[PDB]
Amino acid sequence: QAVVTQESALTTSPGETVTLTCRSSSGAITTSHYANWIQEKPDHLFTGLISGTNNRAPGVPARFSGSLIGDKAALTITGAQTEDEAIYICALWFSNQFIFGSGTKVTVKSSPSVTLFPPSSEELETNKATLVCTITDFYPGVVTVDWKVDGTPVTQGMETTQPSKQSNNKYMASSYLTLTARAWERHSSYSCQVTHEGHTVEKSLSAA
Amino acid sequence: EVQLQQSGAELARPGASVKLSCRTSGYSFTTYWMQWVRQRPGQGLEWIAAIYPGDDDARYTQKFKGKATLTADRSSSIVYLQLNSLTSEDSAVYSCSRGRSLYYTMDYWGQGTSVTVTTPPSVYPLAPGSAAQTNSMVTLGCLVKGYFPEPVTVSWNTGSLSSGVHTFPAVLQSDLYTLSSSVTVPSSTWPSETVTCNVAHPASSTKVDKKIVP
Ligand SMILES: C[C@]12CC[C@@H]3c4ccc(O)cc4/C(=N/OCC(=O)O)C[C@H]3[C@@H]1CC[C@@H]2O
Repeated sequence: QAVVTQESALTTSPGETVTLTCRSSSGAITTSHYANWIQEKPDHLFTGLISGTNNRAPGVPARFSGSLIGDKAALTITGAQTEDEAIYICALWFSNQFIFGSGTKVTVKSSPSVTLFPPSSEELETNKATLVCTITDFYPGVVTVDWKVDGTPVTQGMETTQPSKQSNNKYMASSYLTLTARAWERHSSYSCQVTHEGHTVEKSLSAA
Repeated sequence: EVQLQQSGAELARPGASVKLSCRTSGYSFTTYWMQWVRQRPGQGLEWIAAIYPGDDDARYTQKFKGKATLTADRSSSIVYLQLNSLTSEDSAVYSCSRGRSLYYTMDYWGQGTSVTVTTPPSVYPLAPGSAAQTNSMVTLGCLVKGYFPEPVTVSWNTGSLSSGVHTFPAVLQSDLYTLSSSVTVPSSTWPSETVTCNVAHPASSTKVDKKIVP
């Protein structure tokens, strides 16, 4: 096989122009390697950008350009967008199969919306009680959730996810407070508290 | 208006063999190529095989020439990729794309189907409180607790409710996953209209539709 290489990652800014190279371990990349660049977004969302070394596909912002620059095949992004943040995979033809690059990952402030949900009747019946706190619409993707019961902070029984980039180019996450039907009724209120970029947001619900 | 939709997650024992499928809509099934790529746990895409539907010309590579067969059903616009004698090695996400020629190819793809080489979930409806019903938009939810392994497929109203849907990342706690999915609708829409979340756990042949009531 002919290993294809790319740049691990690239931090860019809006408006700018970035160039991604694609170097082949077999030697000089030519028009016969029918270089193809593919854009990959969260959740295995692949999209065609350039094929046949330099042909833009239908629905591709002209800011995207493919061309052979030296022994390499490169992708040029003239006019960065926040949405243009993704993983760029180039693929070179090697007679009878495409060989892909491990991918170049390019990088390019919203308060989170908190949503609490009380235990499900059905779940309570099982003497269990799961408090759900679904956090959304935030960027940068970096928050700190804390739970409070009767204004007092609780450490045990709390499970919080990892931020996940959403199609709207914003992060989301979820936190769980595992309690017993007992504990759930034994208190006056539960507060899901999120701290993001300097300020705090908190919601509460009362077993009452 | 082009879309290639693939089948669902697949859990298989070693030595067995799965049957994946990519169906096309929006173009000449027969005058277009169909390739399959796969992505192992973090190992870049690997080329597998390709097939030309309207001329049953399937081309493989050394690597997959043995465990990979590929058929087309020109009468349903579906392409079956079958893998034989499964190994942990094969655990990956198989996707599918189309192509006209070496100059124009791999523009559109499928969401890809995950293959893994078990305990079903408990689904609980989540009715909105004062911190979910918020004036014009009310948001219902579904707690998909203690299932294994990943993934679960959560849908709302059999897919009719496509916008405002938010499935959050699962969390692991004692070899058991638990996730939550929410959907937002106009406060007039519910309880008025029915809202049901359809959870599916391929790994355990389990499917649960839970009506979310007030
Ligand atoms: C990459 C591709 C799928 C794989 C096809 C293949 C696969 C194996 C091989 O040995 C040769 C070829 C080609 N050899 O000759 C061409 C033919 O005779 O038409 C055409 C390629 C196709 C071009 C469009 C599609 O995306």
